[PDB]
Amino acid sequence: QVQLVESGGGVVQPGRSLRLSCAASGFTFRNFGMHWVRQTPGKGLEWVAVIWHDGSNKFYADSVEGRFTISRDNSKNMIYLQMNSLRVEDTAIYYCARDSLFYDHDNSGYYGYWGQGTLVTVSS
Amino acid sequence: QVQLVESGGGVVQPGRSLRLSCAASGFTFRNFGMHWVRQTPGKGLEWVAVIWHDGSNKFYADSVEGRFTISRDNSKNMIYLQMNSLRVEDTAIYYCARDSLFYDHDNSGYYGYWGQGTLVTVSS
Amino acid sequence: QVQLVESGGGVVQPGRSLRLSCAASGFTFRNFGMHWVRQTPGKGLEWVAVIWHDGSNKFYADSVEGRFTISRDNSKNMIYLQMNSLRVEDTAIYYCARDSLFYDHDNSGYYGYWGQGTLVTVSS
Amino acid sequence: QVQLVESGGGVVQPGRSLRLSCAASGFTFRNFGMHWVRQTPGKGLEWVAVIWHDGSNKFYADSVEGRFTISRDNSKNMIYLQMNSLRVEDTAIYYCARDSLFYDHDNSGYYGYWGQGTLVTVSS
Amino acid sequence: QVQLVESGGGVVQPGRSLRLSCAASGFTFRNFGMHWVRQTPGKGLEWVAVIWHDGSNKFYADSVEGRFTISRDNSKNMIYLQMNSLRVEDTAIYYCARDSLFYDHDNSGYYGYWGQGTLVTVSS
Amino acid sequence: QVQLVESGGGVVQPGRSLRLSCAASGFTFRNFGMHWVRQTPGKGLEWVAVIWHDGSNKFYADSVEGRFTISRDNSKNMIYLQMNSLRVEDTAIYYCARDSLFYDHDNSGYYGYWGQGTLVTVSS
Amino acid sequence: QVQLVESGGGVVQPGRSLRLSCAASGFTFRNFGMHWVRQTPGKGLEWVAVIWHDGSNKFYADSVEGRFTISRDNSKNMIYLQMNSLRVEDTAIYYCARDSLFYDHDNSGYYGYWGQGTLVTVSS
Amino acid sequence: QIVMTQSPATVSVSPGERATLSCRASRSVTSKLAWYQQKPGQAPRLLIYGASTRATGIPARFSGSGSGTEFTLTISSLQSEDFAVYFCQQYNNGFTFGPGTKVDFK
Amino acid sequence: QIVMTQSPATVSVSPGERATLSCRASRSVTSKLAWYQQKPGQAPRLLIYGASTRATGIPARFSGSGSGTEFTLTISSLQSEDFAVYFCQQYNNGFTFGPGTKVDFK
Amino acid sequence: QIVMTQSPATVSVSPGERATLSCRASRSVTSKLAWYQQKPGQAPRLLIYGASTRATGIPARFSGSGSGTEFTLTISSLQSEDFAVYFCQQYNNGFTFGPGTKVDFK
Amino acid sequence: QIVMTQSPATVSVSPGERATLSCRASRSVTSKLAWYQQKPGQAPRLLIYGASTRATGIPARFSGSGSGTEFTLTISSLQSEDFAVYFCQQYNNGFTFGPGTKVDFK
Amino acid sequence: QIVMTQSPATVSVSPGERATLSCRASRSVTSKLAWYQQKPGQAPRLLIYGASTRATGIPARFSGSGSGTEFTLTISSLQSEDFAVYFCQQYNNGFTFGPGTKVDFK
Amino acid sequence: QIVMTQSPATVSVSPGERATLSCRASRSVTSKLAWYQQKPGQAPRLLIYGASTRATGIPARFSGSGSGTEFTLTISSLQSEDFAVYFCQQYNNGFTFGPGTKVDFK
Amino acid sequence: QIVMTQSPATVSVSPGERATLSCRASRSVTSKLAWYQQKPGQAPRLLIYGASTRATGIPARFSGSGSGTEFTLTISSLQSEDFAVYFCQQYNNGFTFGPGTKVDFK
Amino acid sequence: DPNANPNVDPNANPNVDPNANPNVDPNANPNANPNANPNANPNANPNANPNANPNANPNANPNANPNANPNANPNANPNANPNANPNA
Repeated sequence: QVQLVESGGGVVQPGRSLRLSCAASGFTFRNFGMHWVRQTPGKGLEWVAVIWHDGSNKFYADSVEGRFTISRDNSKNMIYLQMNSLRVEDTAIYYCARDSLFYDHDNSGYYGYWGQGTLVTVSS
Repeated sequence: QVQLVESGGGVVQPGRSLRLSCAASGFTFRNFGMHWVRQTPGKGLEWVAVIWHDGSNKFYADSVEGRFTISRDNSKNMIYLQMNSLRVEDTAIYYCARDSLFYDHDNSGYYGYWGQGTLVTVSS
Repeated sequence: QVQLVESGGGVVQPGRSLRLSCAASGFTFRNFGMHWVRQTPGKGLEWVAVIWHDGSNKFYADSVEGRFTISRDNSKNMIYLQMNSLRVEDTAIYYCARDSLFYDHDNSGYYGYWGQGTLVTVSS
Repeated sequence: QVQLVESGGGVVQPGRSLRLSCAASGFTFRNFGMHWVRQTPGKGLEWVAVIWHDGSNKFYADSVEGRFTISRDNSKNMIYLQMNSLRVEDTAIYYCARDSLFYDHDNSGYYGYWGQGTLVTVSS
Repeated sequence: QVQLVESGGGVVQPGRSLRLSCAASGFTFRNFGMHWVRQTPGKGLEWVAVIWHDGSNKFYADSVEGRFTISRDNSKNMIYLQMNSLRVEDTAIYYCARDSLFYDHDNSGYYGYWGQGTLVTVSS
Repeated sequence: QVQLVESGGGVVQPGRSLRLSCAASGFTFRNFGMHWVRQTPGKGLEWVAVIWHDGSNKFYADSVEGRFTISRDNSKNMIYLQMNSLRVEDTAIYYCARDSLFYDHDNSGYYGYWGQGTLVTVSS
Repeated sequence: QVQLVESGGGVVQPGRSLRLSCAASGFTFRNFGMHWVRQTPGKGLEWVAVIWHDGSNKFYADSVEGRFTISRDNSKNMIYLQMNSLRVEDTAIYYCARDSLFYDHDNSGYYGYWGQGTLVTVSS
Repeated sequence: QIVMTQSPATVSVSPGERATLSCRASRSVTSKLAWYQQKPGQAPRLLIYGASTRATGIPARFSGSGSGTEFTLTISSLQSEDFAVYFCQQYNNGFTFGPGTKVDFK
Repeated sequence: QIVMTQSPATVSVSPGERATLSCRASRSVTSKLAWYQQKPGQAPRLLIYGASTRATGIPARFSGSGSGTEFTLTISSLQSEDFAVYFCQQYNNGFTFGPGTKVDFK
Repeated sequence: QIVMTQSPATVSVSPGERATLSCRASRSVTSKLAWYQQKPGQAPRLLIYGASTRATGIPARFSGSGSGTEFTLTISSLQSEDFAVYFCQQYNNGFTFGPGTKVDFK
Repeated sequence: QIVMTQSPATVSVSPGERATLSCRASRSVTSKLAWYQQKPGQAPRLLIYGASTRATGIPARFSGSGSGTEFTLTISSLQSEDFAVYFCQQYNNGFTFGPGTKVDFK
Repeated sequence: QIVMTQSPATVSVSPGERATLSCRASRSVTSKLAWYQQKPGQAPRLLIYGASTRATGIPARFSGSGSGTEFTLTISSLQSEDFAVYFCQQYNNGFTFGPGTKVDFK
Repeated sequence: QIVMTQSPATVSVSPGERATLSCRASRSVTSKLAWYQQKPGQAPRLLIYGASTRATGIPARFSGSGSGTEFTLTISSLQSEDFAVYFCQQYNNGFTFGPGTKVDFK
Repeated sequence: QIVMTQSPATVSVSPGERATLSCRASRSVTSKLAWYQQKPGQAPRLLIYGASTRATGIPARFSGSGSGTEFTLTISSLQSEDFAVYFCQQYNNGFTFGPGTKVDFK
Repeated sequence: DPNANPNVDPNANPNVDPNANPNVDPNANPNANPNANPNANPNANPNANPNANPNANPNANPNANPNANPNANPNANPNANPNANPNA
């Protein structure tokens, strides 16, 4: 039972800071890398960030490069996304995703299991 | 004389918890990583889980991910397997297997020494 | 907001050593490779050196091979260029340039973001 | 100032083994591949062996196939040539040569920078 | 001194499988492509299969297409030939032949160096 | 034993798409190019498409140019034929044919081995 | 549906440069050679340039020899015509034409499919 | 990176009929392409991964195929719960999605 | 491209006699021409390739000859299993088949 | 991950004859493929580890080989004790077993 | 490595008039060529990369094209701020720049 | 592919004279034709490769010549150890051998 | 591989005159051919590389040209230090050197 | 693990000449290989550790070299007190020794 | 005719004929060539390639590898580290 729940959403002003938290259960958390996927209506699904199993490496999309910080706490089974310098274009539903259904060395990067998503809106 | 004996088998109802144990002797227990191998008639042998020498890392098969838990006690020379949310398709013979005949860095993951096996049946 | 600030410029005598430092901010430093670019009036822009993301590989131009040493330190977001055996041909404005705008596997080697530049003059 | 100096020369009897060494300085050693070139009076210049930048590939001439072995140590900036089963035809001067003046993908295989060379004589 | 020795020969019944192995020494094994050549009395010399230097491409003769399989291991300097679904027409001496005396780009495909040959008999 | 078995046939309506598949066995698939041949009762046999050994070049007939797409997968020994924007003129039997009995440089373009054929009908 | 669409037309001054693009769809682009055809009112139709399937050979008319450059990119399925040093005589409508309806070795050089054409006029 | 296109934007099929969706990539993607099914108010669900491999729990009704730059997803006989928007992702170079194709009643 | 014609449409011969089939090309195809045999319900089988070279497993009964635009296929002594429809293909320029000639009982 | 397959399912070999078993991989597993022997009522026994190296105590009769996607196991002169079911495992990517090939009397 | 030449050295253009710039390579460069804009006293700015792809924030006014050994940078309606020296770089074989072409008031 | 024929089957010469062996191909093989010598009980040895080039260690007695479809192998003044079978190979298209020619004492 | 020859063996030219050294390859080497200068007791020095390009520090006096199988090295106004032995190397197929040509006082 | 082989088993030499000792390993050992000298009657003495570093007190006469899978031990001017058996050890993967090679009077 | 001129005619057209077919030939051999050279190429470029991508690859597998060796490493240093912090 792979269950992913997201929190920390709400309303913020442009240029402020928001922090999203993801709680993962139903699997060995520390053995898999997690993603953040953004769904903007009228644009579709968009990838945001990825973190390694132990947090060694972090890769972001260009649209969020330098503004967003992704982290993970393997002891609490929690995935975090720090949203700094928030802008209007970052208003969407943010999905917590797990990479791959199972470990395959030659096949990774697809999201086997998604969270329900949280709504983050930026406006005045 | 590496001798592995499994225990904790029996008959349980679906959705209940069962705990298997495996006692190891005849070798330095704390220097090797032990596995669990499942044999279902009509399907063959299938891998279940693996544990590091110190118990740092634990990996599970996708079919048993999130339900099974492998652990070890180096002070008692015992290998454990906690089977939560047991289901009917997990009925098989469980083998306690040791990885590799000797330490070779570039060759690991094969089961040189198998236990005699324990029978676990899940039914109503 | 990718901002690159060069430093360490000035005036030196031929045959002496000068060390340039490049401070980077606004992006994940360890994920990208950084370049050094040289601009001499009357000749144009000239490439000097490139360093990998982890500092494993370093490449230099012919005119600076064996005399200039590029290095990076990901813990301080800094890029260094050690200039030994300086000659009168080495006077120029030196630009710190990041490789690529975003990660594209089949398109790399263009400088998306340039620094302000620093002036290195060699004479007596 | 790329200086290539070799050693390991001397007089050996036929059927014995000799080892030549070549020290490289003044350039990034691990970014280039090095050759060995043979010069015999009355025959002229002759190619012997080549090694890749990381030592992955090694190609030897027909007259030295299976008897000579080229190797490199990128950590000590040294080039080695093991010469087993020496025959009287191998009396020559052996040069340490670097491939190409600079990196040109469509132009490589010429020896821009040579060393002074060592004399190896095989006789009784 | 290039020596090629074959093994795995013997007598088998029609419809069964035999595995021939060829050991190579005295040259850089991984730099050349190897051939299997067949000699049946009353028919003459016949080609069987060829394998590239790294085993990327494998080409078989029409008479053996779909039944034989050629492979190589550059770490053991050995050439194999799996002969599945053998027939009475395959009774012959099988030679291990190396392509060309040396590397020539426009001249390859001739068997410079041959092994002693092994005998494979298919009968009941 | 060159065996070719097609699949993916059935009934389609005009203006829709059907994807045919071809499973190949008994020969080295990646060393040969494959064709598609269509048999219409009252018209006879007519060629449809051809693909190279590595899938570099693809050629289509006049009547199917721009609507049919041929593909191949050398890792699964499968030949595909995507048939978009179907018309009633495309109702016929589609054969999977291998090019040439054996490699001859000057003789290629005949169908050495045919499959059993599959039926695709375009009607309402 | 062989659909050819020209673009990049407009009005320029004599001695300047203009570029026409042609987006082709509905057929395998890299299998056929394309032309440019010019229609001047009061003079009729006149040929401009031709380019091979892979862009190897390029032939131009006498009136545009050395001033016009034809090119293609098989990846985006486009045909380009660079017009340097335009003159008053180069005012006309330019058509993107495909050679032949289908492949025939002995019959090529006729335009089976034309684009709608674009207007290019030069004046002060 | 790679711009991902899907065509047509909307398909209309009656239940029991076969619905096919197309996905095109700007550059070569080889065999790293996943299909996701999103229902209104729900998170996307992984149907196909690789080029044809089917995720656990997905019925054999869904059949993905294609390689390189041409990818197709075929629903052999669509039932009522298979009405949704299907997204096409490539993970060969970066992580890009497609605009999404909606399946609607006829 | 090159149109392929066969004549006569149907040849009637009793077993044991020699039957000759003809094939004609509009333009010269030199010596690149293949013959195929198709029995009802069966895929065509390659008999001859080139101009006269015979495929493996085909008995020496089948004999072909000719070059340019005139091609013939000769069955020296037709057996019971040789009753079928024979197709003519040229692969010199494109890939075009003939209408097919049927051999039947007398 | 990697699907292991073995062919044929059963092999009939009389004592004193040579028996060969085959194991094929969907994708390359380099040279990481172990063979096991299981007698009825007993746990599997490791015969071969790597690609050809033999486990300690295994008679030189058992000779395996192969690399990449084609692996074979050869019993030079099968004795009465060599009648069992043999399993093929790969440990290059994950830990997957084969269906098993049974050797029976002829 | 690759010798990069730009022609002409200086082009005379007025605001609102379309200005073009040419770049030539000694050998093949394929589709790896970037255009940079340098204003007096400022670092160069990446306008175009690849052969035609536009950097983020660059107005659609700037249009690049070409492949192989012929690359052009076209400004559709050159404004007042578009007066600077433009550099041509290739990153296919090494990293070489062009001499630079300056656009000035007419 | 190309069928190679050698004539005569056997040639009788006493030691000291001149011996010529001829090789003919059905289709032109340009200048890719190797000669091999096989003594009874020994593996074949490469004498001449290309069309005339001599393998290392081969005495200048063995002289090769010819191109296209007519090749000859010439022995200047035969010794006693030169009595063997000589094979003709073409490697221009495929890999085919000749039937072999015997040289024997007169 | 490719056999390289030079002509003439020796040249006699007074200082200030033009000395031409020729080189010939057995087979085509395209445009991959370098020239080396060796003084007695010194290692060879790379003057011209590829077919004509000049190594850094080489005076414009040295002029290399040619392609295919005909290469020449021209010294426009030979000085006192330009008396040496010059070697011709090809690296298109293998790595072979020419016999060397000596420039001597007239 | 890794199997070490030494060649030749014994070498014959007189005092004053150079002796070469070879060590080869089945798999790569990088640069972790030690040489030991054992005389009859007492324990081996560590001569060289790493790949070439000499133990404290070892004369510069003992020279070691090599990395990966090929290793050699060279003695510049072999003396009398040092006639013994030499062992090769690898300590990168496990701890294995070579069979040992002997230096003897000639 | 034995008396036909065997010498080449220099008056032949030296220019490229534009009427040659620009379409690619479908009759080219689609089979792989077994006569290609199987030997490794010594004339390849032995130098390193600076044009390789210097940026970190995000497509690497982020999941923990289960195929890592689980056995303890005997080759680790058995000697007590002198560089351990000697302060409180």
